[PDB]
Amino acid sequence: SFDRPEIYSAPVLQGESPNDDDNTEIIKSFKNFILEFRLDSQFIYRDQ
Amino acid sequence: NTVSLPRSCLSTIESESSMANESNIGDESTKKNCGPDPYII
Amino acid sequence: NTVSLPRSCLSTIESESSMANESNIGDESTKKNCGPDPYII
Amino acid sequence: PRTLTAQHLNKLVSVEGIVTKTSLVRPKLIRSVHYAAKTGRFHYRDYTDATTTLTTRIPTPAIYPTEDTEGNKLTTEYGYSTFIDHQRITVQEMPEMAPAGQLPRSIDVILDDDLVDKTKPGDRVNVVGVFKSLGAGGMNQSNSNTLIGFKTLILGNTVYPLHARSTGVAARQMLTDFDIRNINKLSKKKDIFDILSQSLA
Repeated sequence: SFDRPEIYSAPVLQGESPNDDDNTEIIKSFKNFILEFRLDSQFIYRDQ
Repeated sequence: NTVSLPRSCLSTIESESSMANESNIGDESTKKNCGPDPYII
Repeated sequence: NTVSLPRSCLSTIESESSMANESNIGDESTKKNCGPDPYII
Repeated sequence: PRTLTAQHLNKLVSVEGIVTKTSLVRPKLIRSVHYAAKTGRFHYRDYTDATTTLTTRIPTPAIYPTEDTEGNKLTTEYGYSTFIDHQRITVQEMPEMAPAGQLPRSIDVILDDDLVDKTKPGDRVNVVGVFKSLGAGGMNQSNSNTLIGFKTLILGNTVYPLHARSTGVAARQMLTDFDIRNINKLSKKKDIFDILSQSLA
Protein backbone atom coordinates (compact mmCIF):
# COMPACT_ATOMS: atom_id res chain seq x y z
CA SER A 1 0.00 0.00 0.00
CA PHE A 2 1.85 3.03 -1.37
CA ASP A 3 1.02 6.40 -2.90
CA ARG A 4 1.62 7.72 -6.42
CA PRO A 5 5.06 8.84 -7.64
CA GLU A 6 5.53 12.42 -8.79
CA ILE A 7 7.35 14.17 -11.64
CA TYR A 8 8.83 17.66 -11.89
CA SER A 9 11.60 19.65 -13.55
CA ALA A 10 13.83 22.72 -13.35
CA PRO A 11 15.95 24.64 -15.89
CA VAL A 12 19.74 24.41 -15.77
CA LEU A 13 21.26 24.84 -19.23
CA GLN A 14 20.53 26.64 -22.50
CA GLY A 15 19.10 24.45 -25.25
CA GLU A 16 19.46 25.01 -28.97
CA SER A 17 19.20 28.49 -30.41
CA PRO A 18 15.46 29.30 -30.41
CA ASN A 19 13.79 29.37 -33.80
CA ASP A 20 11.46 32.23 -34.67
CA ASP A 21 8.38 30.14 -35.56
CA ASP A 22 7.87 28.29 -32.28
CA ASN A 23 5.09 28.66 -29.76
CA THR A 24 7.22 29.97 -26.90
CA GLU A 25 8.75 32.72 -29.03
CA ILE A 26 5.32 33.61 -30.42
CA ILE A 27 4.01 33.96 -26.86
CA LYS A 28 7.01 36.08 -25.85
CA SER A 29 6.55 38.40 -28.83
CA PHE A 30 2.83 38.78 -28.12
CA LYS A 31 3.56 39.57 -24.47
CA ASN A 32 6.08 42.21 -25.52
CA PHE A 33 3.52 43.73 -27.89
CA ILE A 34 0.92 43.85 -25.12
CA LEU A 35 3.26 45.40 -22.56
CA GLU A 36 5.15 47.85 -24.81
CA PHE A 37 3.09 49.08 -27.77
CA ARG A 38 2.58 52.85 -27.61
CA LEU A 39 0.01 55.10 -29.29
CA ASP A 40 -0.09 58.83 -28.54
CA SER A 41 2.45 58.10 -25.78
CA GLN A 42 0.12 55.70 -23.96
CA PHE A 43 0.12 52.05 -22.92
CA ILE A 44 -3.40 51.57 -24.23
CA TYR A 45 -3.57 47.79 -23.97
CA ARG A 46 -1.95 47.55 -20.54
CA ASP A 47 -4.27 50.25 -19.19
CA GLN A 48 -7.44 48.72 -20.61
CA ASN B 1 -10.49 25.58 -23.83
CA THR B 2 -15.09 17.33 -30.26
CA VAL B 3 -14.09 16.41 -26.72
CA SER B 4 -15.69 13.17 -25.55
CA LEU B 5 -15.66 11.22 -22.31
CA PRO B 6 -13.20 8.30 -22.16
CA ARG B 7 -14.50 5.15 -23.81
CA SER B 8 -12.93 2.80 -21.23
CA CYS B 9 -11.81 3.04 -17.63
CA LEU B 10 -8.38 4.66 -17.31
CA SER B 11 -7.46 3.10 -13.95
CA THR B 12 -5.75 0.21 -15.76
CA ILE B 13 -3.37 2.18 -18.00
CA GLU B 14 -2.84 4.63 -15.13
CA SER B 15 -0.76 2.50 -12.73
CA GLU B 16 -1.11 4.97 -9.88
CA SER B 17 0.19 2.77 -7.05
CA SER B 18 1.46 -0.73 -6.37
CA MET B 19 -1.67 -1.52 -4.35
CA ALA B 20 -3.77 -0.32 -7.30
CA ASN B 21 -2.53 -3.35 -9.23
CA GLU B 22 -3.95 -5.63 -6.53
CA SER B 23 -7.18 -3.63 -6.35
CA ASN B 24 -7.54 -4.09 -10.13
CA ILE B 25 -7.99 -7.85 -9.56
CA GLY B 26 -10.09 -9.88 -7.17
CA ASP B 27 -12.56 -12.72 -6.72
CA GLU B 28 -10.34 -15.40 -8.24
CA SER B 29 -9.77 -15.50 -12.01
CA THR B 30 -12.45 -13.01 -13.08
CA LYS B 31 -10.72 -10.19 -14.93
CA LYS B 32 -11.78 -6.63 -14.13
CA ASN B 33 -13.70 -4.98 -16.98
CA CYS B 34 -15.74 -1.86 -16.25
CA GLY B 35 -17.59 -2.10 -19.57
CA PRO B 36 -18.04 0.42 -22.37
CA ASP B 37 -18.61 4.05 -21.43
CA PRO B 38 -18.39 3.53 -17.64
CA TYR B 39 -18.01 7.23 -16.77
CA ILE B 40 -20.62 9.59 -15.35
CA ILE B 41 -20.41 13.35 -14.83
CA ASN C 1 -29.44 -33.23 -17.34
CA THR C 2 -21.34 -27.42 -22.89
CA VAL C 3 -24.02 -25.22 -21.35
CA SER C 4 -22.80 -21.72 -20.51
CA LEU C 5 -24.33 -18.74 -18.76
CA PRO C 6 -26.20 -16.28 -21.00
CA ARG C 7 -23.93 -13.73 -22.64
CA SER C 8 -26.47 -10.88 -22.43
CA CYS C 9 -29.27 -9.88 -20.09
CA LEU C 10 -32.49 -11.62 -21.12
CA SER C 11 -34.94 -9.08 -19.67
CA THR C 12 -35.00 -7.28 -23.04
CA ILE C 13 -36.09 -10.21 -25.21
CA GLU C 14 -38.33 -11.43 -22.37
CA SER C 15 -41.15 -8.89 -22.63
CA GLU C 16 -42.66 -10.17 -19.40
CA SER C 17 -44.98 -7.25 -18.68
CA SER C 18 -46.12 -3.87 -19.95
CA MET C 19 -44.39 -1.99 -17.12
CA ALA C 20 -41.22 -3.99 -17.79
CA ASN C 21 -40.85 -2.15 -21.10
CA GLU C 22 -40.98 1.14 -19.18
CA SER C 23 -38.55 -0.08 -16.52
CA ASN C 24 -36.17 -1.01 -19.37
CA ILE C 25 -35.61 2.72 -20.05
CA GLY C 26 -34.77 5.64 -17.80
CA ASP C 27 -32.68 8.76 -17.31
CA GLU C 28 -33.49 10.46 -20.61
CA SER C 29 -32.05 9.13 -23.88
CA THR C 30 -29.48 6.68 -22.50
CA LYS C 31 -30.18 3.14 -23.68
CA LYS C 32 -30.03 0.31 -21.16
CA ASN C 33 -27.12 -2.11 -21.60
CA CYS C 34 -26.24 -4.41 -18.72
CA GLY C 35 -22.91 -5.23 -20.35
CA PRO C 36 -21.25 -8.49 -21.38
CA ASP C 37 -21.62 -11.50 -19.11
CA PRO C 38 -23.78 -9.75 -16.48
CA TYR C 39 -24.93 -12.90 -14.66
CA ILE C 40 -23.73 -14.28 -11.33
CA ILE C 41 -24.55 -17.64 -9.75
CA PRO D 1 -12.34 -36.31 3.60
CA ARG D 2 -12.98 -39.59 1.76
CA THR D 3 -16.74 -39.61 2.44
CA LEU D 4 -17.34 -35.91 1.66
CA THR D 5 -19.31 -35.57 -1.58
CA ALA D 6 -21.09 -32.87 -3.57
CA GLN D 7 -24.45 -33.73 -1.97
CA HIS D 8 -23.20 -32.11 1.26
CA LEU D 9 -22.48 -28.73 -0.35
CA ASN D 10 -23.74 -25.64 1.50
CA LYS D 11 -24.37 -27.74 4.64
CA LEU D 12 -22.58 -27.60 7.98
CA VAL D 13 -20.17 -30.53 8.31
CA SER D 14 -17.68 -31.88 10.84
CA VAL D 15 -14.52 -33.47 9.43
CA GLU D 16 -11.71 -35.35 11.15
CA GLY D 17 -8.20 -35.76 9.81
CA ILE D 18 -4.51 -34.94 10.05
CA VAL D 19 -3.06 -31.55 9.16
CA THR D 20 -0.53 -31.93 6.35
CA LYS D 21 0.56 -28.34 5.65
CA THR D 22 -0.28 -24.87 6.95
CA SER D 23 0.25 -21.47 5.34
CA LEU D 24 2.02 -18.27 6.31
CA VAL D 25 -0.18 -16.03 8.45
CA ARG D 26 -0.67 -12.87 6.38
CA PRO D 27 -2.62 -9.68 7.12
CA LYS D 28 -5.60 -8.67 5.00
CA LEU D 29 -6.57 -5.07 4.28
CA ILE D 30 -10.08 -4.04 5.36
CA ARG D 31 -10.29 -0.25 5.83
CA SER D 32 -7.79 2.26 4.45
CA VAL D 33 -7.31 5.79 5.78
CA HIS D 34 -5.71 8.75 4.00
CA TYR D 35 -4.80 12.36 4.78
CA ALA D 36 -5.14 15.39 2.51
CA ALA D 37 -2.37 17.98 2.73
CA LYS D 38 -4.12 20.87 0.95
CA THR D 39 -7.22 20.60 3.15
CA GLY D 40 -6.32 18.85 6.42
CA ARG D 41 -9.02 16.17 6.14
CA PHE D 42 -8.97 12.42 6.74
CA HIS D 43 -10.71 10.16 4.23
CA TYR D 44 -11.30 6.42 4.35
CA ARG D 45 -12.50 3.52 2.23
CA ASP D 46 -13.71 -0.02 2.91
CA TYR D 47 -13.05 -3.33 1.16
CA THR D 48 -14.59 -6.80 1.07
CA ASP D 49 -14.35 -10.09 -0.80
CA ALA D 50 -16.26 -13.31 -1.41
CA THR D 51 -15.14 -15.33 1.62
CA THR D 52 -16.21 -12.90 4.37
CA THR D 53 -19.95 -13.65 4.10
CA LEU D 54 -22.09 -16.76 3.72
CA THR D 55 -24.76 -15.23 1.46
CA THR D 56 -23.79 -14.29 -2.08
CA ARG D 57 -23.61 -10.56 -2.79
CA ILE D 58 -23.12 -8.40 -5.87
CA PRO D 59 -19.42 -7.50 -6.27
CA THR D 60 -18.32 -3.94 -5.48
CA PRO D 61 -14.63 -3.76 -6.51
CA ALA D 62 -13.69 -0.36 -5.10
CA ILE D 63 -10.28 0.90 -6.17
CA TYR D 64 -7.45 2.09 -3.94
CA PRO D 65 -7.68 5.91 -3.73
CA THR D 66 -4.69 8.11 -4.53
CA GLU D 67 -6.39 11.48 -5.19
CA ASP D 68 -8.97 13.61 -3.45
CA THR D 69 -12.32 14.32 -5.07
CA GLU D 70 -10.96 17.77 -5.99
CA GLY D 71 -7.65 16.44 -7.37
CA ASN D 72 -5.41 16.90 -4.32
CA LYS D 73 -2.77 14.31 -3.51
CA LEU D 74 -3.28 11.84 -0.67
CA THR D 75 -1.06 10.37 2.05
CA THR D 76 -1.58 6.95 3.63
CA GLU D 77 -1.86 6.28 7.38
CA TYR D 78 -0.66 2.74 8.02
CA GLY D 79 -1.14 3.17 11.76
CA TYR D 80 -4.77 4.22 11.28
CA SER D 81 -5.67 1.61 8.67
CA THR D 82 -7.05 -1.79 9.71
CA PHE D 83 -5.69 -5.26 8.92
CA ILE D 84 -6.96 -8.77 9.67
CA ASP D 85 -5.12 -12.10 9.69
CA HIS D 86 -5.80 -14.99 7.32
CA GLN D 87 -4.50 -18.55 7.06
CA ARG D 88 -5.13 -21.59 4.87
CA ILE D 89 -4.55 -25.22 5.86
CA THR D 90 -5.02 -28.68 4.36
CA VAL D 91 -6.61 -31.66 6.12
CA GLN D 92 -6.19 -35.32 5.19
CA GLU D 93 -7.78 -38.56 6.34
CA MET D 94 -5.96 -40.20 9.22
CA PRO D 95 -3.42 -42.95 8.46
CA GLU D 96 -5.03 -45.19 11.10
CA MET D 97 -8.24 -45.16 9.02
CA ALA D 98 -7.31 -44.56 5.37
CA PRO D 99 -7.45 -47.47 2.91
CA ALA D 100 -4.10 -49.20 2.61
CA GLY D 101 -2.42 -49.21 -0.78
CA GLN D 102 -4.72 -46.36 -1.88
CA LEU D 103 -3.86 -42.70 -2.30
CA PRO D 104 -5.41 -40.39 0.33
CA ARG D 105 -8.00 -37.63 0.01
CA SER D 106 -7.59 -34.07 1.26
CA ILE D 107 -9.63 -30.90 1.67
CA ASP D 108 -8.70 -27.24 2.11
CA VAL D 109 -9.74 -25.02 5.01
CA ILE D 110 -9.65 -21.23 5.49
CA LEU D 111 -9.27 -19.63 8.92
CA ASP D 112 -9.50 -15.95 9.81
CA ASP D 113 -8.84 -13.61 12.72
CA ASP D 114 -8.68 -15.40 16.10
CA LEU D 115 -8.56 -18.95 14.67
CA VAL D 116 -5.39 -18.30 12.70
CA ASP D 117 -2.59 -20.23 14.46
CA LYS D 118 -4.32 -22.89 16.55
CA THR D 119 -2.55 -25.90 14.98
CA LYS D 120 0.68 -27.19 13.45
CA PRO D 121 1.37 -29.86 10.82
CA GLY D 122 1.07 -33.45 12.01
CA ASP D 123 -1.75 -32.85 14.49
CA ARG D 124 -4.99 -34.81 14.60
CA VAL D 125 -7.74 -32.24 14.10
CA ASN D 126 -11.53 -32.04 14.06
CA VAL D 127 -12.91 -29.07 12.12
CA VAL D 128 -16.56 -27.99 12.01
CA GLY D 129 -17.54 -25.57 9.30
CA VAL D 130 -19.51 -24.82 6.15
CA PHE D 131 -18.71 -26.69 2.93
CA LYS D 132 -19.07 -24.09 0.18
CA SER D 133 -18.54 -23.62 -3.54
CA LEU D 134 -17.06 -20.46 -5.01
CA GLY D 135 -16.75 -18.78 -8.38
CA ALA D 136 -18.08 -20.18 -11.64
CA GLY D 137 -16.91 -23.55 -12.91
CA GLY D 138 -15.82 -22.15 -16.25
CA MET D 139 -19.44 -21.40 -17.14
CA ASN D 140 -18.89 -17.68 -17.69
CA GLN D 141 -17.50 -16.77 -21.11
CA SER D 142 -16.82 -19.56 -23.61
CA ASN D 143 -14.11 -21.32 -21.58
CA SER D 144 -13.92 -24.26 -23.96
CA ASN D 145 -12.18 -26.28 -21.25
CA THR D 146 -14.67 -28.55 -19.48
CA LEU D 147 -12.44 -30.69 -17.25
CA ILE D 148 -12.32 -28.24 -14.34
CA GLY D 149 -15.24 -28.09 -11.92
CA PHE D 150 -16.29 -25.76 -9.11
CA LYS D 151 -13.74 -24.73 -6.50
CA THR D 152 -14.74 -25.92 -3.04
CA LEU D 153 -13.43 -25.52 0.50
CA ILE D 154 -14.58 -25.11 4.11
CA LEU D 155 -15.14 -21.76 5.82
CA GLY D 156 -13.95 -23.24 9.09
CA ASN D 157 -15.47 -21.89 12.28
CA THR D 158 -14.53 -24.46 14.94
CA VAL D 159 -11.20 -26.28 15.33
CA TYR D 160 -10.32 -28.90 17.95
CA PRO D 161 -7.04 -30.79 18.48
CA LEU D 162 -7.35 -34.48 19.33
CA HIS D 163 -4.88 -36.62 21.28
CA ALA D 164 -3.74 -39.95 19.85
CA ARG D 165 -1.05 -42.51 20.58
CA SER D 166 2.37 -41.73 19.09
CA THR D 167 1.27 -38.17 18.30
CA GLY D 168 2.59 -34.74 19.22
CA VAL D 169 -0.63 -33.52 20.84
CA ALA D 170 -0.69 -33.83 24.62
CA ALA D 171 -3.71 -35.07 26.54
CA ARG D 172 -5.35 -32.86 29.16
CA GLN D 173 -8.37 -33.45 31.40
CA MET D 174 -10.47 -30.88 33.22
CA LEU D 175 -10.30 -31.15 37.01
CA THR D 176 -13.48 -30.84 39.06
CA ASP D 177 -13.79 -29.88 42.71
CA PHE D 178 -14.72 -33.50 43.48
CA ASP D 179 -11.50 -34.59 41.78
CA ILE D 180 -9.45 -32.09 43.80
CA ARG D 181 -11.07 -33.19 47.06
CA ASN D 182 -10.46 -36.87 46.32
CA ILE D 183 -6.83 -36.40 45.26
CA ASN D 184 -6.06 -34.19 48.26
CA LYS D 185 -7.66 -36.72 50.62
CA LEU D 186 -5.71 -39.59 49.05
CA SER D 187 -2.41 -37.71 49.37
CA LYS D 188 -2.64 -37.82 53.18
CA LYS D 189 -2.29 -41.60 53.53
CA LYS D 190 1.08 -43.16 54.28
CA ASP D 191 1.14 -45.96 51.68
CA ILE D 192 0.09 -43.77 48.74
CA PHE D 193 3.33 -44.54 46.92
CA ASP D 194 2.71 -48.27 47.33
CA ILE D 195 -0.90 -47.98 46.14
CA LEU D 196 0.05 -45.98 43.05
CA SER D 197 2.94 -48.34 42.30
CA GLN D 198 0.67 -51.38 42.48
CA SER D 199 -1.97 -49.65 40.35
CA LEU D 200 0.34 -49.67 37.33
CA ALA D 201 -0.21 -52.57 34.90
